[PDB]
Amino acid sequence: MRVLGLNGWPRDFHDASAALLVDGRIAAFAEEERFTRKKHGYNTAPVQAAAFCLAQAGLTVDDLDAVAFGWDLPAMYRERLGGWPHSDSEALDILLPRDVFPRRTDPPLHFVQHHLAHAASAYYFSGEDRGAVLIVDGQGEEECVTLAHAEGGKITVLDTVPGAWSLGFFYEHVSEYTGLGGDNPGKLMGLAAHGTTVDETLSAFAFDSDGYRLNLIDPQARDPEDWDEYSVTERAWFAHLERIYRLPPNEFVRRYDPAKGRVVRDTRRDPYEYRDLAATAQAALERAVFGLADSVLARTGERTLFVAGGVGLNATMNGKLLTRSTVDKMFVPPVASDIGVSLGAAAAVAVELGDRIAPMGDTAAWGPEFSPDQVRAALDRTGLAYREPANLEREVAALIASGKVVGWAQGRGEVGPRALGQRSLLGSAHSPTMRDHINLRVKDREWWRPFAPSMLRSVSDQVLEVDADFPYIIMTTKVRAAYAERLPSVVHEDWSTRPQTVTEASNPRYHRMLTELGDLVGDPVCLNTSFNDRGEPIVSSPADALLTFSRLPIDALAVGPYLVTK
Ligand SMILES: Nc1ncnc2c1ncn2[C@@H]1O[C@H](COP(=O)(O)OP(=O)(O)O)[C@@H](O)[C@H]1O
Ligand SMILES: [Fe+2]
Ligand SMILES: [K+]
Repeated sequence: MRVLGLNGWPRDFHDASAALLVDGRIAAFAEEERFTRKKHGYNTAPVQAAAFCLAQAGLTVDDLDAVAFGWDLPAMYRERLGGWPHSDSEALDILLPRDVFPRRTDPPLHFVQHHLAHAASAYYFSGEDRGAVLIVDGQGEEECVTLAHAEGGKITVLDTVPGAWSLGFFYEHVSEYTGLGGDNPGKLMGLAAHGTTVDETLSAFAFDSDGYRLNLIDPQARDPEDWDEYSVTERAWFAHLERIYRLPPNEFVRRYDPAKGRVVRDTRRDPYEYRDLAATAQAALERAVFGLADSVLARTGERTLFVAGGVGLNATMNGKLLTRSTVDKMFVPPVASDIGVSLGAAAAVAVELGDRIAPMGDTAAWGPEFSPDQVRAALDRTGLAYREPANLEREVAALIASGKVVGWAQGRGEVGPRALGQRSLLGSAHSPTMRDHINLRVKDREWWRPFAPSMLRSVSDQVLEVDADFPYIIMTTKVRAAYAERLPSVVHEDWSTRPQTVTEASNPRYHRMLTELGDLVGDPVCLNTSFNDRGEPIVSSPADALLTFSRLPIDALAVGPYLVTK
């Protein structure tokens, strides 16, 4: 079967994406924001992402066996907005506008339950027969947590928790409160490391062996003027935090900066001041999730754990789950946030149709790639001089080894929040100054933010103390003694890191580059941070990369077979 999964709706949505499964395999997969250049893919069908998928696969909607959506959208409309007004054709006309997607007839349209869709994106691509499923996000249609069982093709829901007790929402509001912003929980995760946990209950959570209990909010509490309990949980949390925490909300500040020539946003306080509140929001989250994980594992008698939902992006929480006593094996897909429920809905549908879903295979390079001719066009358009180095990987490794920062734009763009060697900014893992250089001089961002290393899987074994695939930078782990002090820019004081392991299969060109680096600095390890400027998505097109390369003091840009310097 050919199944096009979708996420993103014009009204009140985020992280639109489109994913194409063809006979179990991922033909194409991309996030709308990469094409629009507007962060987060807000309020829209994944028009361009879907456009790209069909084009990649060489298909029209008429070649499609099914279009799947990653929410029970008609059900949300019935429940929260009093009426699902559309016909499956009027639905498809909004999701796949007729002027971009011409069709002889509507394909079958499936709505897949939101958490099932998350669960699908973890299970069917993990490469494991069975396990415990733990879905933890902001909020699907009603629930905010799902504990389910994955066995022989089937996912079976055991229990759920209602939206008012969301831990995604909880985390977000703390994120907002700190001045970090609700749309930057990752930054909060990052800040935590610098904090000191005081009272992990925050005077709200009561923890137990199965999870948590939230006496601050009525669990059946619900918003009349909406279709999720965000605004509800917001008032409750914000009111609570100001009672118990020594600082009031950080407020955002809108002023005209005569140096920028714009009205820019800023925060009244330095968000670093809330590091204690951050350290504590993190600890609360870990403690709640440790309980849920334990619960769903013991009920399924499983020992492989599947995690998905926005909270599954907490690489710090993931790492601690991993080392947990109750966990032997664990899979969290790179697309654990909503961007994944396209892929998830498609999989759930493909499986119903008798398809067999193939494992991701330690890669997420499912977006757009570009011909050397196409790249050449983008360069020739700019009039910059460039080279076609005989051995791009060797020269690229030499630049990195010497402490220069290199823009790396190669192959199919990677899907998800984290760059994985398709669209990366690369630098020395070995440099004691690289971190402050990239954070402060290169990206103009907070000094306290961390960086993640890319290493050959073939030496993962000796660098990290867990001989396991870490393909997505979505799980923290500890480096071994021998490497703790060698990799100053990618290993915390803690000795923890968020690694990407690389295989020759997943990325021949990059694997080849790290290898060359090895011969230069001894370890085939490097710094690997997202390729973009403060307020943009990771770059997608060669034009996208030139543009960004233009306003960053990077040293060189390896885009396609071409090297460009400064
Ligand atoms: N690093 C992180 N740590 C903890 N929570 C996170 C992190 N990244 C994202 N989240 C949570 O993901 C939630 C949203 O999950 P997602 O499934 O993408 O959307 P929705 O809940 O709308 O379906 C947010 O409320 C946010 O708190
Ligand atoms: Fe979700
Ligand atoms: K273990």
